[PDB]
Amino acid sequence: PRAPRTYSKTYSTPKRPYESSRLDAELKLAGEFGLKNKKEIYRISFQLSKIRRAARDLLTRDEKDPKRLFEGNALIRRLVRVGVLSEDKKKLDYVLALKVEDFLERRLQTQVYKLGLAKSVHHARVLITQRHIAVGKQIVNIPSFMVRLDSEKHIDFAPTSPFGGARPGRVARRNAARKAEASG
Amino acid sequence: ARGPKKHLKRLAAPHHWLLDKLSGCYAPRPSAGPHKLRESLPLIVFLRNRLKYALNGREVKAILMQRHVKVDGKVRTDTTYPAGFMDVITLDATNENFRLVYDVKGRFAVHRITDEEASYKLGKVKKVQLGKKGVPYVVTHDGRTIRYPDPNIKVNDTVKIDLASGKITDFIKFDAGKLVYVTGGRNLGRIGTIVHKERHDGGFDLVHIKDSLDNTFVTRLNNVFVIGEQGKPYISLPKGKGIKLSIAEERDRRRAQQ
Amino acid sequence: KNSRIAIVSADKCKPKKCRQECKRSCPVVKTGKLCIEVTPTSKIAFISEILCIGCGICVKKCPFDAIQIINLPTNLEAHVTHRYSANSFKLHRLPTPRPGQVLGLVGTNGIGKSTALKILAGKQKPNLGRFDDPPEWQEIIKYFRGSELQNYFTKMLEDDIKAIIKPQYVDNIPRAIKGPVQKVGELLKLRMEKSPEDVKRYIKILQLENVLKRDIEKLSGGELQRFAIGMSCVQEADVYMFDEPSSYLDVKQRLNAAQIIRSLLAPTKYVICVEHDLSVLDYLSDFVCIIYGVPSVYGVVTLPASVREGINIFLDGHIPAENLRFRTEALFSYPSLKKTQGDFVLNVEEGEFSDSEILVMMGENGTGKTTLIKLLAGALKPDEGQDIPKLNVSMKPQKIAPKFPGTVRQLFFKKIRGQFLNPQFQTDVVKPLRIDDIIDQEVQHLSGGELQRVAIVLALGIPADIYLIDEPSAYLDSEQRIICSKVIRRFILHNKKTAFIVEHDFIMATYLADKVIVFEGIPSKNAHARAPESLLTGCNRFLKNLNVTFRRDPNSFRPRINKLDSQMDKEQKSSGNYFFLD
Amino acid sequence: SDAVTIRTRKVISNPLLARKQFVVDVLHPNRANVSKDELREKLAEVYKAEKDAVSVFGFRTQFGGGKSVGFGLVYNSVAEAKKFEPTYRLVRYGLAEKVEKASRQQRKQKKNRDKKIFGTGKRLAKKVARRNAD
RNA sequence: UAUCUGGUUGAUCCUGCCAGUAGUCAUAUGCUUGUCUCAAAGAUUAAGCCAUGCAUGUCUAAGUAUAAGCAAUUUAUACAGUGAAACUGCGAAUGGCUCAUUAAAUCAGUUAUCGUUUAUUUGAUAGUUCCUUUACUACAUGGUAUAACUGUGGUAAUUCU
RNA sequence: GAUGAUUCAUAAUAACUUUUCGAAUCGCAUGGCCUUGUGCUGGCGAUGGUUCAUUCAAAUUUCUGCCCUAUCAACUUUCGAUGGUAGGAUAGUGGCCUACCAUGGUUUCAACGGGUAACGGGGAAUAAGGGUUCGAUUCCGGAGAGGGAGCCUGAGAAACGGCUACCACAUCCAAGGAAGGCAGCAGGCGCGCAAAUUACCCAAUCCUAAUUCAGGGAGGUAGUGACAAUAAAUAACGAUACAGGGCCCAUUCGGGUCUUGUAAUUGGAAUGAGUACAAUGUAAAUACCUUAACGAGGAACAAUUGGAGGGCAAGUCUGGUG
Ligand SMILES: Nc1ncnc2c1ncn2[C@@H]1O[C@H](COP(=O)(O)OP(=O)(O)O)[C@@H](O)[C@H]1O
Ligand code: SF4
Ligand code: SF4
Ligand SMILES: [Mg+2]
Ligand SMILES: [Mg+2]
Ligand SMILES: [Mg+2]
Ligand SMILES: [Mg+2]
Ligand SMILES: [Mg+2]
Ligand SMILES: [Mg+2]
Ligand SMILES: [Mg+2]
Ligand SMILES: [Mg+2]
Ligand SMILES: [Mg+2]
Ligand SMILES: [Mg+2]
Ligand SMILES: [Mg+2]
Ligand SMILES: [Mg+2]
Ligand SMILES: [Mg+2]
Ligand SMILES: [Mg+2]
Ligand SMILES: [Mg+2]
Ligand SMILES: [Mg+2]
Ligand SMILES: [Mg+2]
Ligand SMILES: [Mg+2]
Ligand SMILES: [Mg+2]
Ligand SMILES: [Mg+2]
Ligand SMILES: [Mg+2]
Repeated sequence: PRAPRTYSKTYSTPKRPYESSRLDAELKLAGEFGLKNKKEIYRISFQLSKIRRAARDLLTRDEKDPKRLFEGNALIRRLVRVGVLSEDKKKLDYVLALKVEDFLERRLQTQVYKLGLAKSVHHARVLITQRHIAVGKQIVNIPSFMVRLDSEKHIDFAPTSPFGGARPGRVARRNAARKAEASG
Repeated sequence: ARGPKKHLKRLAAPHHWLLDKLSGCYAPRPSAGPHKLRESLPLIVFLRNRLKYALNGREVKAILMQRHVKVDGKVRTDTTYPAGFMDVITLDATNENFRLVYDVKGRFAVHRITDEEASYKLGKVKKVQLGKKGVPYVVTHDGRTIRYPDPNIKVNDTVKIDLASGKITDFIKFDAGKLVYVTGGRNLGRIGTIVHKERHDGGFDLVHIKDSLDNTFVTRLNNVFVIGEQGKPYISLPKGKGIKLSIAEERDRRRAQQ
Repeated sequence: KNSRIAIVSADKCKPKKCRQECKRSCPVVKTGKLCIEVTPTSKIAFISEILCIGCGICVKKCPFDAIQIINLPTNLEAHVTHRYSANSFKLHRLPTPRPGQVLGLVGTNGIGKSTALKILAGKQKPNLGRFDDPPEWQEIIKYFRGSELQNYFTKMLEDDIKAIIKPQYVDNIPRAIKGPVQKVGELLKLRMEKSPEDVKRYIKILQLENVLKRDIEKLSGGELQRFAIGMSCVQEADVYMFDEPSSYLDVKQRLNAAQIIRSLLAPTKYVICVEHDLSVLDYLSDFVCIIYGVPSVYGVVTLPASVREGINIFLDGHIPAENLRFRTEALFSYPSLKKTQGDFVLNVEEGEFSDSEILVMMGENGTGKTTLIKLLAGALKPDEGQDIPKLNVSMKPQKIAPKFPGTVRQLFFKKIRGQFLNPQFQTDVVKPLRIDDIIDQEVQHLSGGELQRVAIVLALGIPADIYLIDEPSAYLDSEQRIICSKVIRRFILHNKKTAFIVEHDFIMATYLADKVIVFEGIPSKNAHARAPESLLTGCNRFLKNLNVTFRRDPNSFRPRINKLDSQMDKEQKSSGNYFFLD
Repeated sequence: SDAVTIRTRKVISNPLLARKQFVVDVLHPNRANVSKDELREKLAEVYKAEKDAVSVFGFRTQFGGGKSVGFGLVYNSVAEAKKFEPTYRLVRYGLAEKVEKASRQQRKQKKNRDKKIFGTGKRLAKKVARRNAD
């Protein structure tokens, strides 16, 4: 037989199912960021837990330690590159103080809304999903895309779409067909 | 059970071949030859996965049967012929000459050598004894038997082998101040001068070794291959020269050239 | 989803020592019912067939492995291949054609054996049980995914396969001609589709020599069948079907009929046939496929078997491959003295046609058996008088022909209602036969096989002076032959009448023979009849005249043909004793 | 056809197999794909060898369109191409003809059928052709 | 991601269990089911029983060819191209399946053969034999078979012969 | 000469042998030199062959490490149990076996027995730290081919897609006889709470063979598949009617800008699910990726599954039963 495919699970449900504070918190997050279920919030809190566990394992190590220097610089670099971690706060103690809204501001949905091509997070979601968006010269239809802060300058409409031009679309071409039918 | 095995699953193949874990259940099992199957490189993985001159094993066989590649001067139209340490590989179309030497990461390197250098190889003597009718011989690390050797050649020396004839050109002894190649173990690929060797009667003589940046290490005598005196080696060393930069210095060097 | 029943074996059930653990265990016994009746003095435990749910608890709770669960046939509502219509016959499986080889279909008539062949040929595209909206070929093939039939059906759409069926109805084919009228030969000539010389000459093998020149309509059923085979054999086709080839053929022809079909076989070619006679199937088929199910309701095709194992399963009635029991285990003076046409002289020879004691009258194919029976009925007179009009005949034609819009039960009124006494009279004889089913149906679209059975009952009705059943073997299954022979037998004791049965089979003949009119003579050229010879003598003469020997099976008394040159066959010619159980 | 701009990349000359092997990057805006035959014609005019010496395969089209990336081989002559290229690609290009074969099971059945016979089989055949009398 | 909560009493604080709560490359089952990628799958009970078909064969310039096989020549009246059968040679001891047995047994890491077998691969390596040694002879080359084949057959039947 | 160490490598002498091996083999190229005979001589291979070394292996072997049980405290030892000496057998070491001899060997630090719904390991799940439970199953090792035992061939088997017998099943038969082994791949019965197609192919991965070519249910490909795992549709936006703040006003219950949500109020835009030319994909297809043509909007293309006293999110309801 062939080598097994590795897979892993990307979220984790919380321990107490029904607690009113956490429910109202996650509904505020879902409404402000335009999310469809609690699995997205669980995905981000899982990713943040993994980052915090690695940083917790490095801060127990003393300073000048080669593992701590190497992997702390790499983790800090990946966080400042994706834009979750600010340029001044680069000291592996700010890494611990991160929270899920820092990750949620960097999704392509909220970035399309903040750049102003959208007018809503929900409009941004459907604009992404229906393929009118291109982060480089390449279409992305995944709302959780986590743009890398030199890609923020290049989020724009897709060339092979309306709103980036050169052919209108199904319902517009139908309505034009009816009006040209009535003219002749 | 019941006899010798003829297959070799992928994930059981040696890791330094760098065969990806998908794309097939099997790996090319090296046929019996001059080298042990773990410390060897079949010509299929050298021609396909390292030189990219073929896309299939079928194309490697198509290359081999027109007698293009020859290894240590002999033609060898075998797909899984074990090419090992210090073997020369000649590709007469493109007139190319490789020597199998390790890079410091522990893998076999694509070390292009010149046409004058392809005329020889080094061998580490594994035993000296007297054969029948009192004729002495040596056995090098790739199993070549050479009759009537010099009486000064004892074990763990390196002899320079001619590869048109099987004759011995010269030889490097084993003492302090000798340039060595580590072939085996954790430190596989490093080059350093020997400082001293530890007797240890009863098993596993150790030898202490320091590279050009004055980093010492120690190795069993089984994994050490003397390649000359300090300064000149008897072969051309690959890029890197067996230095073993740490990962910190390695990403610093990568951020220089990037 | 088949119904499961527990059977108890007479071997290794020993009630005196068993402590009746089967009975205590049973849930149905606990609810009150006597599902298992067993006492310590008893010979054998009894398990009720209809009061067993088949849980299998009894099987585990026996000191001995005396109990065993088997399946039973049932409607399945799954894996359906074809429905003709709403509340119509359902075909569940489909037999898989094998290349190079003969594949035989065995089952009761009306089970869908003919339905299978049409489906395989492409004539009747399956609907997968959707009569209302038949699926197209794209959907049929995707149903068949994972099977050899998918690749086989894909080829048929691409015209990679040519498949011909040999029709099971001999009677239909004379009606439809290439032209208004034609003799036998010119039909063959245009569709020879094979060089005569280079291939083996089927016409010499299929004994068609004289009948190349007769017009097709005059031919009897016996001759006609060998013509039907000839039309399929001349074709060049990838797959070959043969429906009921044995019918209207005598013992020598049947062996030759076995010989011709196998000669077609090639590595590319496929040959699949549905044959009812067990004995010919020994030399006909590599593999045997059993079909089963209630007739005209449903039918299920099973896994193939090799013939020796296949035939023995069919006689046993219990397929071991699929753990079911499908329950079919087989177990006065009138000296006419001439009749001619000028071409075929059936010179008769004197007979004392006996009193009230059934007689066979048995011939060969061209030997003109019907002429005698036409002459016992007054018709086809001798030229030079000496014609006795004494006898009154209830005959039944070989070529039974429907001319009327009749529902069966009304045809029961029209001729055969009679007095219809309950004991030992026409009511009693009907009960074994399944004629109670067919009363509703129209005779015109009553099946050919069933039409034979209705004619058999129809003819027996009027006592007259002498009913003469002509050729009652055709279009009946194996089991139906056993029933029909006994039903003739029981009736014909009760009437003090006689019958001249015109069989082309042998095994029914031997069961229904007290004296034997033999028909030595060249077939299809001037014959000579003989006297009504006694049973042991009369089979043996005919058996001498063909060089065929029959052996009596030790276990089951089934009559099996011998090899043409073999130790038993040589022994029985030397001993003179061509037959047994005389 | 809108400006397919075929760019060969990672080119390396392989004289062992008498060819050049390269990754082909084709930008085809406003168009679904580019067909392999038109690719072969354009590459044949780029490397100037022939059409029947060039081979393409690979060719996953990028998500969102506008690009597909494949693998190409131009050969040294059509003789060398017909001696090193696989037959499925030669019959794909129309250079060889698909030999019609029996299916894999039918070949296996025939091989097992011939395993049961010792020798040519003529004596067994003439024995059954004799015993057709008996 | 170092968290608990409900239930003994008229109320209280405890012991203490029950109950909840979260997960499961843990199975099964119910209801429901649009898309993309990826994927386990007759282990548990029965290492219970098996209809059918397939899964082990193999040819090079280079062991043997008079197929009464197929081809076209023009080297070649001994053969010489392609190529069935058959003999010879290798292979069938690898692979795949399963987990019954097995508790210092297997196994794992670590040793040993100065206590042994090893087809193959790779490298080395064999002037000595005219066995009575002036011929008793063939060494510019010695003897039998036997298969396939051809023909005659047996058995109900077998990869029988 | 070597090794930590040898009666080691190797050499010599005297014999032995029932006498091992020491080329009667094949393909291409066809030269060189002559007193010119079909003279002498000569290239690159292929196959074989003795011995040594090497490689692929094997067989034994050292040290340490295994779940529960004392309602298992003594176990082994005429029939090897522990050791000694000789032999035999083995590829070789050894109670491996035999002959003779001695009386040993293990054990509360748990021997020996029993049980295991026990193949071992890499590993898996869940864990703050420590742990607990599992590992039939993608790799490594072992064992087995219905149960036992015996053997042939071969370098290698105590081989089962080899043979021989017995025991248990079981097929054909002309009753004389013959043939069996799915814990391979499909498939069937049985069992059960429990698990898929009697499909396509050597294109890839590799293996075998005289061998680039043939073969491979190994392996790949599609089918079935809510076992787990990843991403992620089921709508987005206006214009107008309805429930809101200071203020421009300093024009008392007047427009309400600047928003927030309801609407038996209306508008266009947007897109895939799906269908389908085509090309790509592939051994050939299917599908994905791409893409003409079609494909939306409220009875359409309509999300379920469990709940609403507490634990534990969510009823100050309305009928029914009693
Ligand atoms: N063409 C048909 N249309 C409708 N019903 C049919 C048709 N043919 C047969 N049947 C019914 O279904 C059954 C199919 O079996 P049939 O075709 O007669 O094969 P068999 O010869 O095995 O009975 C018949 O018994 C008959 O009652
Ligand atoms: S198996 Fe049946 S017959 Fe035998 S002891 Fe049990 S109940 Fe009685
Ligand atoms: S199968 Fe069940 S119901 Fe039937 S006899 Fe046995 S125990 Fe009774
Ligand atoms: Mg190999
Ligand atoms: Mg019919
Ligand atoms: Mg109390
Ligand atoms: Mg109380
Ligand atoms: Mg609990
Ligand atoms: Mg194995
Ligand atoms: Mg060698
Ligand atoms: Mg001894
Ligand atoms: Mg001893
Ligand atoms: Mg077990
Ligand atoms: Mg188990
Ligand atoms: Mg294993
Ligand atoms: Mg074994
Ligand atoms: Mg079994
Ligand atoms: Mg065995
Ligand atoms: Mg088997
Ligand atoms: Mg199976
Ligand atoms: Mg609900
Ligand atoms: Mg409720
Ligand atoms: Mg309610
Ligand atoms: Mg509450």
